[PDB]
Amino acid sequence: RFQYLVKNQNLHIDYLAKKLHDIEEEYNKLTHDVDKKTIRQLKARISNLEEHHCDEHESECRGDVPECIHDLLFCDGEKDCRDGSDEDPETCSLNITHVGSSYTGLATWTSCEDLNPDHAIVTITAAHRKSFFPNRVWLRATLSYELDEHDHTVSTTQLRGFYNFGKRELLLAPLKGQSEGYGVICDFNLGDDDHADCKIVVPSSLFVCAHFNAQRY
Amino acid sequence: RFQYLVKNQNLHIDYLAKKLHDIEEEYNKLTHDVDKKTIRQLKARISNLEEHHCDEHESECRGDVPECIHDLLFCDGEKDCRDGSDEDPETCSLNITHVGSSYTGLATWTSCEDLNPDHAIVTITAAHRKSFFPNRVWLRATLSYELDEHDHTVSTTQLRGFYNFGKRELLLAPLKGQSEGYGVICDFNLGDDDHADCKIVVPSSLFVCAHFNAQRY
Amino acid sequence: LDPRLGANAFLIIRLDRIIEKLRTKLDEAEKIDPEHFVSEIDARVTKIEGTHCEKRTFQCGGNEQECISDLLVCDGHKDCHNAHDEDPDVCDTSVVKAGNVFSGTSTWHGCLAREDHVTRITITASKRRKFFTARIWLRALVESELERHGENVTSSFNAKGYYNFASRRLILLPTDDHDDHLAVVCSFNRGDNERAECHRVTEATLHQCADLFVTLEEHD
Amino acid sequence: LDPRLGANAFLIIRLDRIIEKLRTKLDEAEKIDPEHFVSEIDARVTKIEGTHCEKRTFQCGGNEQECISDLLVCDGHKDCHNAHDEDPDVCDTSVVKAGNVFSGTSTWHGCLAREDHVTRITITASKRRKFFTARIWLRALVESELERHGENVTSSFNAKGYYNFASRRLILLPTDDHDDHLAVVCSFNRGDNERAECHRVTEATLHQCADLFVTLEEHD
Amino acid sequence: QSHDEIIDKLIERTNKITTSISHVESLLDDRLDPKRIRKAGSLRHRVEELEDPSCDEHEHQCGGDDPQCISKLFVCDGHNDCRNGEDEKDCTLPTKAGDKFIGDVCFDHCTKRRPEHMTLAFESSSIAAFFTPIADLHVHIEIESETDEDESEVSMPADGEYSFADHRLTIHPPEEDGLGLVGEFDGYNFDRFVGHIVHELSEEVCAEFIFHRKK
Amino acid sequence: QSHDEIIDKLIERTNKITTSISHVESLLDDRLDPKRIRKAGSLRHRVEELEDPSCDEHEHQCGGDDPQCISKLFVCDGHNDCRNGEDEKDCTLPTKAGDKFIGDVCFDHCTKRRPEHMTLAFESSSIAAFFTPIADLHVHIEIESETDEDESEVSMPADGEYSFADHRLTIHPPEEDGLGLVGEFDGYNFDRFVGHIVHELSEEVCAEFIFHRKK
Repeated sequence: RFQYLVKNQNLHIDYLAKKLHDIEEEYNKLTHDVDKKTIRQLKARISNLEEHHCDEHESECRGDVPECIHDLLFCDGEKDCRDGSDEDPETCSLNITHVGSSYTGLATWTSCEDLNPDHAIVTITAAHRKSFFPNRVWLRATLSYELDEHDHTVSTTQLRGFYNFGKRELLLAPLKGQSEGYGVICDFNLGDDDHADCKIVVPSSLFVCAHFNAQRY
Repeated sequence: RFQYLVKNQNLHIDYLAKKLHDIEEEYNKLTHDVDKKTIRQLKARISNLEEHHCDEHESECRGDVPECIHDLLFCDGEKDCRDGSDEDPETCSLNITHVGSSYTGLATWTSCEDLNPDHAIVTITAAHRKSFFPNRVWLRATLSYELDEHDHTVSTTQLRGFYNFGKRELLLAPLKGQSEGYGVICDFNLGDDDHADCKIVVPSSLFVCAHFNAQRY
Repeated sequence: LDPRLGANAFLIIRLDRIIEKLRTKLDEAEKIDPEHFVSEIDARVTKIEGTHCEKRTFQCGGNEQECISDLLVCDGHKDCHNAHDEDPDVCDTSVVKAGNVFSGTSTWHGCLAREDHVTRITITASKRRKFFTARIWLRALVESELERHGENVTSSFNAKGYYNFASRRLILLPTDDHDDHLAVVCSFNRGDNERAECHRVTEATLHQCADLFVTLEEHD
Repeated sequence: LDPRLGANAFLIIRLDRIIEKLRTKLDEAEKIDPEHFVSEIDARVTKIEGTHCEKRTFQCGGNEQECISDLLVCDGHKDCHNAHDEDPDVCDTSVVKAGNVFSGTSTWHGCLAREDHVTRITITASKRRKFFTARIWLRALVESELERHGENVTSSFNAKGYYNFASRRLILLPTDDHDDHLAVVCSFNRGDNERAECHRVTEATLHQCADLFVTLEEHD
Repeated sequence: QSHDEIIDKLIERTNKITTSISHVESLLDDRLDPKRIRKAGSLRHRVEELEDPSCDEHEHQCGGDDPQCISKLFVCDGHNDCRNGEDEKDCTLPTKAGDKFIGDVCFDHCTKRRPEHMTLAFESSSIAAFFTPIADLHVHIEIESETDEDESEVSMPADGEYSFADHRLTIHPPEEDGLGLVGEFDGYNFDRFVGHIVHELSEEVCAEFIFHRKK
Repeated sequence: QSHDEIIDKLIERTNKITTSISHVESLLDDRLDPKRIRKAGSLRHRVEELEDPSCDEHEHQCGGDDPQCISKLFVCDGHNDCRNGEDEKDCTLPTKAGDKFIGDVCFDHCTKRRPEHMTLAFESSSIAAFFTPIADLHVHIEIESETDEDESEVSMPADGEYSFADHRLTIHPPEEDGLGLVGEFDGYNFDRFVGHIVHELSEEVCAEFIFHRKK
C-alpha cells in the first residue's frame, strides 16, 4: 500500500538526520577557524620588526618600489612620490594620526628613581591635522609616572613635540615655563603600532634619565 | 546519441546558474541585516532612561523581583539577595567597574568661566577592586578643563571619591592639599553607561560651579 | 545510460520549481527590511527621549554641547567649527525635498461647519537659491474631500509658504482666494521624514482649529 | 503514486553517498587545524623575535617590565603582585608533564667513535611535591640505535635528573653504570612544547659533544 | 566512457544551485524571522507607553498609520471599527485556561502575614459567543502561610474577567472584604504580569506581586 | 489524498540534509583552503630566513621535523636525498618560458643613463633530461633609454640558468663588460623578484631593480 512504504522512507530520512547531527556535532568539537584576522596580525607583528636602505631622514615609498625619498617633502599636498604610495590609506590613516593614543611601560630610572621602577605613561593630548594631510602630527601629550605605590601620588608634566614619520619616533619635551620639565623619546620600530622603546630624557641635552619599554595602553 | 542531449542538459544548468546569480546579485543590493547587535543597543538606550520605587539609598534586585534592599549591604561577600540577582554578570561586570573610563562634555560655567564654555573631562585613574567584589569601586580620577582655545592651556586637578551603585552617581573631590580643589558629580541615570549629567562643584558645599552633559569619551 | 541520466532530470526539474519559489521569497524579503524597521524604532524612541536649549536655538552635536541662534547657525556657511551642519547626513537634500503629496485625516474642533474628513497637501513648486538649504520657499495645493448637500465635492485652495530646515516646520498660507481657507502648518519630527504633524490655524488668532497627521504618499 | 515516490528515492540514495563522502571530509578537516597551524607560526616567529634580562632572571608580563631572580620568582607562591606565574596558561601542568618519549637524530662531533644515529630519551619517573611546579625531579631511559660489528644493537643507559620550569631545560645524567654514557641536555623553546633542542655533554667539561633535536612521539 | 563523461556533469550543478537557492531562502527568513518581529514589536510597545496618549485610557488606538480611537468596550463588536481591522486580526486570545501563575511578593501592606508567595490557579474560562471583548474566569487563589500558632493553608475562589484590549484581568474579590487582584499584562510577552492587590471599590493599590506563569 | 500526504514527506528532508552535508564540506574546505596554505607557508618562510641557518648557503635544508642538509647541487639527482622526499615532491618548476618581467629601478650606480625601467624577456628555456636542478635560459634584456643626443633603444641577449632550490636565476652578462643580472626569488609568490645588477666575477651589487611579471 501507499501508506506503507512511506512509513519507512520517512525513517530512512529520520536516519540521515541523525547520522548528520552526529557529524555537525563532532564538528563543533573542533574549533573554529581563527579570525584570517589572525594571520593578518602575524604578518603585522612580523612585518613590524632587518634594515632599511636609507640613511637617516629618508623613508621609502610604501609601495612596490623600494625607492627612498627625503622625509621632508611630505606633503606637497600632492604626491611627492611617483608611485603615489602615499595616497594609500596605510599612510594617510586615521588611526595612525589619531590622537589620544597612550603608551605605557615600567620605567626603571638609571638616574632619579631611588625607588622601585615605576609606571610611566606618555599619552597624546592633541595633535594637528588639517584635512588632507597624509602626514605626521605635531602634537601635545602628557608624561605621567608614579611617585610610589605607597604615596599613591604621581607626576604629570605637559609636553609639546612632533612625530617623525621617517624616524618612527615620537619626540616630546616639556611645554615650558617649568624650566625643568622632562621629555621623552619613543621609537616605534618594531614595525608595530602598539609597541615602542621609550626613554625619559632631560629636555636639555636629550640625555636618558630613565628607560621603559612601552605598549599601547 | 549519448553525447547529444547532454550538450543541452549542461545548458539547462548553465541556465539556472545565471537565473540564480541574477538573484544572489539582487540580494546584495538589499542591505544586510543590522548587527541583533542593533536591537540590543536600542533595548539598552531605551532601558537606561520612569521611576523606581525606592526612596533614596535603596536599589532594586536585578532580577525578576522588583524587591528593594538597602544600598549598603553589598557585599556580604554572599548574596545579600534572596534572588541572587547579584551573582549575574550585569552586576559584577568588568566593564562597569573598569578603570580608566573617561567622560567629557562641554562645560558651561555659571560661575567661573568668563570665557566660552570649554571642554570638561573627568577620567578615572584607579579604583579598588578585590577579587570577588560585585560592587562599586572607590576610586581616583582627574578633572581637566580647557583654559582656552587661545591659551591652549588646561587645568588638571586630581580627585578621590567613590561610585554609588544605588545612586548611579559618581562623586569626586580634590584629593587634597590644594585646599582649593574642585570636585564633580556625575549622574548615570539615563540608564545608559556612556552618558552622564555631570556638574563641576565646589568640594565644600557641593555647590554647582558649572554644568556639562557628558558622554564617554 | 538512459536511466541515471533521464532520472537526473527529475532532479533538475526540482531545482526549477525551487529556484522559482525562491524568487517569491526574495520578493517577500524586500518588504521587511530589518535595517528599516530598526530605524523606525530608533526614530520612534528618539521621539520620546524636550529641548535643553532655548527655542529657535540650534543644539550642536555630541562633541560639545552648545546652543546657537538659528539664523546665524544656518549661515549656509559653517556656523561652527565642527560643524554639525556640514556633515552630509543632515544636509541631505533629497529626503527633505518637496514635490511630495501628503494626505491624512483632519479632525476638527469644528471651526469649520463640516464633518471630519481628509486633507491632501501637495507641494506645487519650491524655490531657494541654488544651494540653498536653510529656507525653502514653496507653493502648494491643499484639497479636502468633504460632502456638501449632494455628492462628494473637493475644496482646493492654492497656498504659498516656506519650510524651515531647522524649524522642521512647513507653513502654508492661502493665496488670494476669496475662500481664504485657513492656513495649514506641519512639523517634521514624526521621526519619520515621511510623516508630519499638522494643524489648521488662523494667522491672526494663531490658534489651532484642527489636528491633521499626514503621511507622504508613495510616488509610484 | 509509484513514480514520483519511487523516484524520490534515487534522490535520497544520493544523500546517502554524499553524507558518506562528507564523513571522509570531516576526517581530512581534523588534520589541518588552522588554529593549530597559526600557533605553529606564532611560536615559530616568537622564536625569532634575546633576553633583555639577565640570565637566570624572570621577565614579567606585559604590564610592567621587570626582572626577578628565578628561584625567588617560582616560590610556588606568587613571586609578584600580578602575577605572571599565577595565570593558569603557563602553570598548566599537562603539556609539561613528563612520561613523554623523545626521539631524534644525534649528529656527533664524534667524541664517540660511532657514526651518526638516533637517540631515544624516554622519561621513566617524575617526583615533585604534590603541586610542585618549579622543579621536577626525574628518572629516564636513554637509548641509541647504533651498529656494532654484527647487527643493529641498542645502547641504553638509565638516567636521573631534573626539569627547570623556568630554565626550560631538562638535564639527564647517567646513574651508576659502568658505561657512564655522557649526559644529555634538552631545552624547551623550540616554541613547540613538543620539541626540544638537545646536546650530549660531559659534566666535568661541560662541553657540547653532539647536537640532538628531539620530538615527542605520539603516545598512540 | 563516452556515455559516462557526459552523465556526471548534471548532478554536481543541480546541487551547486540548490545551495544558492536555500542560501537566499535564509536571507529572506532573516527579515521575516519571528524572534526579530516580537523583539522589535516589543520595542514599539515601550514607545506606545510614552506620552499623552493618542487614544483614551478607555479608548483603544487602532493604529497606526492613521490614528483612530474606538472604545475598549467598542471593539470587538464583530462589526469592524477598524479600516485597519485590529478588532479582528489579533488572532489570539491571551487568556487560556488551566494556567497556573506563581506570584512573588515585593510590597505587601495589604495582608497581615504578607506571604512570600501566592499561587493563582485558573479553574475555568468561557467567552460569550457574542462577546469577544471580555472573557469570564473562575480562579482559586492559593496561599501557604505560616501563622504564629500553626500553619495555615488557603485556596479562596473568585470570579473575574479578562479584557480584550487591556490585557488586564480583574479578579473580583474572593473576600467579603473587597480586597481584589488586578494584573495588567504585557500579555504573551510576558505571561509574567504585575499583580496589584487593591480595595476593589477604591482602586487603592496595597500589594504588588510579580506573577510568573508556571509551566 | 492518502497517497499524496505520504509522498511529500521525503522530498523536503532529502534537502534538509543535503544542506547539513555541504555545510560541513565547507568547514572542511576552510581548513584546507589553499589561499590559507600559501599565506601561512609564506609566514613560515619569513622565519626560515631568520637566523644562522640550519643548512648551508650552499646546502639545502630538507626539512623539517628532522633536519638534514644536502647540497644544492645534490638534490635533484633523481636519487632521493630526502626521507621527506623534498628533492622530488615540489611539483612545480618555477621557471616558465615566454614570461616577460618589467623592472623598476631604484638604485643604479651601475649604468650611465640609469634607466627608469628595464624589460626582461625570456626567449627560450630547456632543462636537461638528467638534470632537474638547473634549467638553462636565453633572455633578451630590453631598454628604452633617452640619450642626450637622441633616443636609444636596446635589446641585449644573454644566456642564463635558474637554480632549482635557490629560485635564483643568474643571467650571464650580455656584455663583454661582465655586468650581469642576479635575481633571487621568493618565486611563485612573488614572481616579483629583486634584481641585482652585479660585476659577475666580483659579485658586487651596483644596481637594484624590482622586477614584476607582466601578464
